[PDB]
Amino acid sequence: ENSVAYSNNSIAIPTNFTISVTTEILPVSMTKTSVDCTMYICGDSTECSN
Amino acid sequence: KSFTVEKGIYQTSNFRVQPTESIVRFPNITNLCPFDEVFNATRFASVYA
Ligand SMILES: *[C@@H]1O[C@H](CO)[C@@H](O[C@@H]2O[C@H](CO)[C@@H](O)[C@H](O)[C@H]2NC(C)=O)[C@H](O)[C@H]1NC(C)=O
Ligand SMILES: *[C@@H]1O[C@H](CO)[C@@H](O)[C@H](O)[C@H]1NC(C)=O
Ligand SMILES: *[C@@H]1O[C@H](CO)[C@@H](O)[C@H](O)[C@H]1NC(C)=O
Repeated sequence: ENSVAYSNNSIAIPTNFTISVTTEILPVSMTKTSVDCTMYICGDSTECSN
Repeated sequence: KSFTVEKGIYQTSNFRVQPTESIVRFPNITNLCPFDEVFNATRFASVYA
């Protein structure tokens, strides 16, 4: 808790400065993939293939 | 499923070699036994027997 003062005719002014650095990270893409239905759904049975 | 192909790259299929021979491997004994004789038993026992 840090309450700021208030008055009719009072202001505040800085007299010095400094420089800082900051980092940010963003995803851009995912890993592609591919599938062939026949191999996965049916191993070798010819009747299954028909 | 058409006659005309536009330029680009396509994936048709995956090549698969097909089988040629059939192989069976079993243990090695060639003797008969009383299977039929157990079936053809003169007297048949009970469940408790
Ligand atoms: C403003 O602040 C900077 C620091 O952020 C002050 O510079 C430092 O001053 C002290 C006091 O002599 C030195 O020990 C430090 O080495 C100074 N910093 C650097 C990076 O050298 C600066 O003095 C302040 N402004 C005024 C007018 O005093
Ligand atoms: C500020 O001004 C108002 C009128 O504008 C007055 O009532 C008040 O007493 C003054 N002082 C403070 C501290 O608010
Ligand atoms: C079956 O074949 C194996 C390997 O040749 C041999 O070790 C074994 O004696 C054979 N059994 C019979 C009953 O011939």
